[PDB]
Amino acid sequence: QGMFSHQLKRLLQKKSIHRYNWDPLPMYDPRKLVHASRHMDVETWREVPDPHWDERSYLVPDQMFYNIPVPPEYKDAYWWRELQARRVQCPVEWVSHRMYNKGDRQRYDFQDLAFRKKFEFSYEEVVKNAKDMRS
Amino acid sequence: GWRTWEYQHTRPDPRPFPDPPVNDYFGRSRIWNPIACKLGYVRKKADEWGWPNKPPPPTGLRYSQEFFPFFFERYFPDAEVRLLLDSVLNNETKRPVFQIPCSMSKVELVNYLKNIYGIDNVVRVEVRNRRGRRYKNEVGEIKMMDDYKVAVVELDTPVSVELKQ
Amino acid sequence: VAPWVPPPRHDIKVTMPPPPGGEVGGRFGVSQGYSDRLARTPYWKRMALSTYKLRMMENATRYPMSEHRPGEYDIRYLPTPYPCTIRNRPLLEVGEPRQIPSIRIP
Amino acid sequence: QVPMVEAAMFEVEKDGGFDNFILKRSGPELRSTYGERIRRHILVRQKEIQKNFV
Amino acid sequence: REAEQAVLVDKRLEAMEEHFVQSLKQSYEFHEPLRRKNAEDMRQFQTDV
Amino acid sequence: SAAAFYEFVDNNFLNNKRPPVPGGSWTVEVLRNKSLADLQHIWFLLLKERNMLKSMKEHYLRHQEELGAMPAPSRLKMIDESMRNIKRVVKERDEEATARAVEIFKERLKRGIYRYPPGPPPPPGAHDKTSVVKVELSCYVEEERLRELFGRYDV
Amino acid sequence: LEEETIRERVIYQVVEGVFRLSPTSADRRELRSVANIIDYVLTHVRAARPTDRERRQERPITSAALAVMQKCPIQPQLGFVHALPHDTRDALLQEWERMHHLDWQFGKAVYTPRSKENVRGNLTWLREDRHYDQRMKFMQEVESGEARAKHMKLIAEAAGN
Amino acid sequence: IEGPWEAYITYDREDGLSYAQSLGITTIGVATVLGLTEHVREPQPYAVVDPVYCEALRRERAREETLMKWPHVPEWKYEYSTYTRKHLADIVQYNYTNVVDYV
Amino acid sequence: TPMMLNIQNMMWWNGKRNLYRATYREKTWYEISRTGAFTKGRRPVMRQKY
Amino acid sequence: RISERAFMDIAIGTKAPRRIVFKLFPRKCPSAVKNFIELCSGNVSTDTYESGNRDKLISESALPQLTYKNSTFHRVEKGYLIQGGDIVTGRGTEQLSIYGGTFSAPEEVRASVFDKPGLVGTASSSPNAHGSQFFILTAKEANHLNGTCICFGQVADGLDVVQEIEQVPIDPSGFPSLKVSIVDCGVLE
Amino acid sequence: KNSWPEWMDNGADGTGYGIGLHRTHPLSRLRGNLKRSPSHVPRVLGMMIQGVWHKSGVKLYFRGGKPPNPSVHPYLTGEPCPLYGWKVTDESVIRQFNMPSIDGTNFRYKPYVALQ
Repeated sequence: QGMFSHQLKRLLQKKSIHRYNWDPLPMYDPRKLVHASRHMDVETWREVPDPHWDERSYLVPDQMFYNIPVPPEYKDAYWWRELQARRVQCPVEWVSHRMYNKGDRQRYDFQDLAFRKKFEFSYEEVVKNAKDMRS
Repeated sequence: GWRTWEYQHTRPDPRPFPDPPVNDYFGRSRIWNPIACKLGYVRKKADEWGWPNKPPPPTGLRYSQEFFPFFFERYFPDAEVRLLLDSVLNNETKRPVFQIPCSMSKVELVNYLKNIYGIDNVVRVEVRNRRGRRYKNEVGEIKMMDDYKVAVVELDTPVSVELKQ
Repeated sequence: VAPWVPPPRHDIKVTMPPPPGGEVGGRFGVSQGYSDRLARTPYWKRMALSTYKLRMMENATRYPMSEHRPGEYDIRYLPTPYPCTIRNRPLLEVGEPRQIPSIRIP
Repeated sequence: QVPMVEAAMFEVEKDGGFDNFILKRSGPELRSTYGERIRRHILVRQKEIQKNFV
Repeated sequence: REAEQAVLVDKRLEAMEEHFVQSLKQSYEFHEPLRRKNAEDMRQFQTDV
Repeated sequence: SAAAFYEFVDNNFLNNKRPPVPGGSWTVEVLRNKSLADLQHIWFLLLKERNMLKSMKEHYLRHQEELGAMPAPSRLKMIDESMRNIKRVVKERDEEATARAVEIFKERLKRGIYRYPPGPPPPPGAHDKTSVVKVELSCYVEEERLRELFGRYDV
Repeated sequence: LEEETIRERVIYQVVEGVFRLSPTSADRRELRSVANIIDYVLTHVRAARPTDRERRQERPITSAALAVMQKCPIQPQLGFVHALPHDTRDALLQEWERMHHLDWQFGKAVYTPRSKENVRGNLTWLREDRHYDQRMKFMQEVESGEARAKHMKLIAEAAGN
Repeated sequence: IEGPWEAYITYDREDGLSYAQSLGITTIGVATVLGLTEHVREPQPYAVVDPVYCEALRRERAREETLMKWPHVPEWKYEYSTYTRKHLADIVQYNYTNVVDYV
Repeated sequence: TPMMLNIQNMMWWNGKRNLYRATYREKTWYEISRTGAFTKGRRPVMRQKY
Repeated sequence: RISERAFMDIAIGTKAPRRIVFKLFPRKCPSAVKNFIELCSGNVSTDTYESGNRDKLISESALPQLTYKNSTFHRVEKGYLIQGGDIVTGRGTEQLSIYGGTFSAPEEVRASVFDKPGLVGTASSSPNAHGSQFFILTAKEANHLNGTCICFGQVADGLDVVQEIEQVPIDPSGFPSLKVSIVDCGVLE
Repeated sequence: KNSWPEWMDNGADGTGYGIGLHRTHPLSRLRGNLKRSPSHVPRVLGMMIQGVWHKSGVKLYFRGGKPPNPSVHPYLTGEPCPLYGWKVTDESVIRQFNMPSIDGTNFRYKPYVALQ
């Protein structure tokens, strides 16, 4: 009944900043794996640079690190993180209008829950192409 | 079940309908909403480094004292220290009174006075925050000045002002 | 937030788009694959990079079977983009009682 | 030891080994955290086998 | 502009380089033990051989 | 000090004379030509003026019924405009310097001069042990064919 | 729980005369038990034992052996230890699990490095052995020069086609 | 047109050019080699391959991308206009002052 | 189970949705059901006329 | 300026300390040369006194000392170069200087150029940052370092010693197999 | 457990000296207890509304009518210590308003600009 509660109702009704934090991988560390499957030059006791290893490197995503190269042998333990990185990075309920309306059902890529719009010719380019084809 | 096929696929407004987050209260006991919304972050980014048009500054520059907000707050300080005229207009008082932003501390105020107005004879300062004065215009709109902090300073020697009648 | 968005799983083609994500990866639900790189690349540039022989090679599609999962119909032709369940049906039917003898193995 | 199904046991017998079954099954195809843990252990052990042979 | 621009650029570059070297320090602190373990394992492999 | 405290007061107010309007205010067209030290000095002058004006405004609000309304109210607006223009000029210079520093930093990064712990890094060529052969082909071929033709028969 | 009176003398007559150690105040306070004293002696002698670094320093590798090992066509790929899972749990819970059979019950397994391993029935060993055999055949072909001739023939027929 | 393509082959050893020259690849089944040469590459510093340096660069890039992307706010939506549409009485009440009448 | 109980859980009806369904459905059940547009009953299949 | 040369006696393991000589260039690198000369001198006239030390309760000896002596060559290569001079630690993780931090000299950095073998310069993690850590480079080309570090001097006598230090093996940890320590450092006019 | 020190929750002394909400400068090495996360909003909101009822019979950080605004509090600069009082640690937090040195053009300048 007090002004404190009167304010609190709407103050708590307020929304809060949201961020999609990927689940960590305490047991599996791509940063630690970076050194896996590497030869060691003994004259300096240091990892030997390996262009073949770099080419084979499977790039695991991460929010703190833009990429993490891991040898393709152990990539199978990061499948869930790959889906999390590929998805829309927000609750679907916030973008489900794309699924609901027909135009976006054809104009958006819904693979792995992504909601990134596909390429779409502008009206000027559409008219140019039609006129070039004479139709 | 019910006859759901008869209804258009829209969302009924919930009962009760939630009130807007905007704090319509402007009294003494007004509080600051601790909840942070993404609009605040967006506005801060846009103000700091013109997001999204301009590329983001590097993390080192952002976290260093050379980042524009900190650099400006240091070199070109923006702090208003008002003086209660009636306190010293014609009354000789050993303890004048100032109004300062709530951010400033007693030490910060002392440094401000020492390095700007050259008031180096400060003994002590009593600080008390106050809500911005509330008033209603002719239409009744509840306006409210910004909150301030009354700082009662003490000086070694009395100071006064003279106003010719 | 994803600072780096992984590209399509199997996008070796220079002109044709990648297969549907479920065919190669592990997430189904879409029958048409997409690649932003290919979509944004101008048609003239893609044709320049490709050659008629290469174009025909990359156009050749195995139908109705799948190229990546041998011995299974591709999901892009099924009534739903999910894989056919006839071959990978569960071991025991809903009403089938468990009567499996002591099988012997080599 | 790991919880499994009769179909899983039959598929292991088909593949001719628990390690072979795990390696053949991919991440998304093998929906088991226990499966992933044993897969990592098996891969590390296989690399150890190769190192010992070298 | 030349003098003031140069001074500001120098200070900002100083700050950026300091932060980058601190980041390198953190990454090295994490990674060096892994390389040490690899080298120790290589030497143990030689001894076992 | 008495003068320091009068610094918070307008002399014409004490003398009972009407405070004349100041006229114009600082503009970006002049602040750009002004130097950083001059910018700081004028900023502090404007800060002092704003403090005095705010004190007078508070006094007039407190004694509104008797004193009335504060004369020459446009001084606050002019001081705010001058401060905003100074901040605009400073921000322009700061962002120019930031862009220059960022491009220099990127150029440094591409060379990889930095290293921890402190010390020069190894020479570029020591770690690299690969070669790149450019082949001019009259007609397009496939990378698989090129690899099978150019593979190292001893590998 | 050995009494202090008999303890003092037993420790003085055995540890000093046999092992020549010197426990501290808290060490002696915790040494009430025969098990505790024997464990302390075992730990101290284990620490006194020569270290792996010291052993390697006194018996380093020789240039000829290093050259032969480098010339060997096969070299190992280390870093596999970095891939096994790292569980962050309670120490007492982990001790309970390892002591009981839980250490293997649910996707768990202990790692112990091995120098020599059993080959009978080891599919990994058999496949790597066949890989090495075919590598040796390839090396023999290269030495005989058959690989060079085959590559030349392939290039010639590709050019002709 | 069938313009002259350029193929870059990266040999893991330093004998790539000599090996290519020794190979008698005068022509391919349908294509003919117009020349073999060594691609001049700017000497790559050890930083490009150092895992520490690479991780630091990737972390900086990740921070840049996060700052540039998150939080995500749409560039426009009809809800903006719907919420910002106020009535004349509300406008007057919100932003009326005695200055208008005095002026 | 809600589907077993025949509970009408729809986002536009009560703001709920069953957790065992798929968030995205490429073609609705009616589109799947219509077979004449999916099989070769009478519809032509190759529009190109060379 | 008067003390234009510096020398150090460095031993490997338990071998006889070998002598080296440095020729400095105060004109081109004033701050770096001054710092190096002060470090080599390592003069501490404040001798231990029980009563005063107890009264102040300040362990000046515990505080790190700006003396090259007792330091080590934490990092060393075979043909590229070697590093050393880390006084606070023998690992090279962090550096200290008489000025009280990481001094900077943009003019010196810009003027620096490495086109000679068997020279010395300041080892740092960034151009502006600098410290007591020095590096002696034997390679004849260091153009990738020319604009990074500062050449505050050159080696005049200690070439065989540097070559032997480079030839010293490297342990699996990374540090030299034999602790290449500093026995004493002195100046000369 | 918690990122901020203990004295911000239970004072260093027996009088609950340091308990309250403390806002820390973004460049300050110190850490405060002013968090805006969904998990932390309840406790900070409770402190703002009704303060902390210390077991000494006295309330800390709120014992009146006007609630404090932790978003405008002066930046935290140190920590308590029963010997001296408040030991200042992060001195850079404190702002000193150092004016530029006097000069000819400086003293010739005036806050306003004349009109042509």
